[PDB]
Amino acid sequence: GHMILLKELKELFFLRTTYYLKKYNRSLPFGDMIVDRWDKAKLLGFGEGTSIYDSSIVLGEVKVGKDTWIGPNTILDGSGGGLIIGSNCSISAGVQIYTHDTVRKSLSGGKADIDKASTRIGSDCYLGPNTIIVKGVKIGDRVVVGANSLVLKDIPSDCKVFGSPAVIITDSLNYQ
Amino acid sequence: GGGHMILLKELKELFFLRTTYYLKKYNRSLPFGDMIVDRWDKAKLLGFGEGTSIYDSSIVLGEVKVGKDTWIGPNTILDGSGGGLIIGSNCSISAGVQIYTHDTVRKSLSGGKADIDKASTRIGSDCYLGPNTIIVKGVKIGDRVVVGANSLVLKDIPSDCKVFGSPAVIITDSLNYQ
Amino acid sequence: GGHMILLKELKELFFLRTTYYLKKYNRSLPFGDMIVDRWDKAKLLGFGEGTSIYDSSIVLGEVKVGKDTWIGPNTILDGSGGGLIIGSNCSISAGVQIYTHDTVRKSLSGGKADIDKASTRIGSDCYLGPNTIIVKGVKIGDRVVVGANSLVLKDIPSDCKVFGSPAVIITDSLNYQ
Repeated sequence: GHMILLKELKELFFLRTTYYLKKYNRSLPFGDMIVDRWDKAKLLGFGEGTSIYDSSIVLGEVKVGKDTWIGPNTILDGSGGGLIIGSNCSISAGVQIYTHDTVRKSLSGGKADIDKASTRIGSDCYLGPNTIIVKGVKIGDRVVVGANSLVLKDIPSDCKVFGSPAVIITDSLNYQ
Repeated sequence: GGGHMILLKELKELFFLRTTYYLKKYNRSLPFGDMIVDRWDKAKLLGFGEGTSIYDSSIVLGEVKVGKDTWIGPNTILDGSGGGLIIGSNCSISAGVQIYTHDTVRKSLSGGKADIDKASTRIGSDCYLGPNTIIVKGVKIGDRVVVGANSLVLKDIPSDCKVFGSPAVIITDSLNYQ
Repeated sequence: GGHMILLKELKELFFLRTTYYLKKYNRSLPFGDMIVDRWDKAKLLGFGEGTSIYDSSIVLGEVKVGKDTWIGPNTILDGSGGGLIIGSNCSISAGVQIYTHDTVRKSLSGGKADIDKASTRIGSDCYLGPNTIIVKGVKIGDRVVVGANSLVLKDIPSDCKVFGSPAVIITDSLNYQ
């Protein structure tokens, strides 16, 4: 009856895929056709209108505002002092936001502690695909962070940044 | 009674048995979803061409056409929601590759007031997109193109080119690879 | 019918397991990672004691991992092209992809060329930051820092810190030890 569960799961996958294509014009991972993104967000205590894919990892204390879109394959790590994210943010596919790292733990052969620092992002921000935000970063409001960036330092409001490591390119007023 | 306890136990047993089978038959260990979902059958169900495969972990939005013998890797995004995405035959769409026809920059930056911006995207045949390549909306990639890993492609790429970088630049031709 | 009942039970189990992880483990994980235990998975794959690996990781072919190594989510450990060896006390961050093959020629030749392969090795006490990509044939010594978003195309000696796409030696890693 593990053969039975497997067959029932393959059937359900087929049926959910068919449903999703016909009704929502998309095909998702199996996990994402069980989990509703808005119900998941609500269960995690996020603000109304916020949505989060099944494939996201949310660690520790994470607060998120209203109407924020948390994409697939994301990491929201508030384990090292908490992570706060505002309203109307785009947290694109693959974005990873941290409040700790294990560099010293590893390099020390297992001896050093994990290093921790809180991180914060304002409202009306766009974090592009595969952006990495390290511990301790404060991102102000209305910020654009381009795809593939690595943010190592605070970003003031109304800035657009880009690069690994990210640098301020211009202001974001043209997008507003 | 105790229904979800029984379901959890059977899921754990199934995971152990599927992992065992995949190790023995296919010398790999995959996410649980990828040991339920068959990559070729999934491609079939999405109407992709013969020989095409796609992992469970992929997201396919809107109108996406894919040719024959194309490999769509894990953790990928094939977003055809903003006027369609077309991909040719014999392409490597590596793990982590994200291909877009829309973005939500202005929508966010305007505090939720601006529309989503959209533009169709197209990729030819015999192309390699390396791990974690990001292709933005409006981009047209010709045939026989190499995009190196970690690239961000902001503009059209002619056939027979090799590109690299964030943003990506043409560094040479791809003839060495053909 | 029977599939609608399975769906409802899966939704219930998702809610229950999420509550469990939030309240006991202070986290919310993908559904797949709330079925598979990371240490038991690592044990099933033959990895050293103390090692863990997320459900979302793909492990291909022959792969050896030492003790107390953390293999993150959304990772690729590809030992299909002559094997991959990883030491002990390593952090293999989220998104890291480690290869021993590629399919560039196969695609660019229209499906005619063979897959190219080369073994890869990483020492002990190493850190690979988020989204690092390691290509085939690479050897990384002990006590190396690879910064986030790096692409590693060549061997890295012990006690180095590297960064970039492609990655270059920036300094030594002694300060982290």
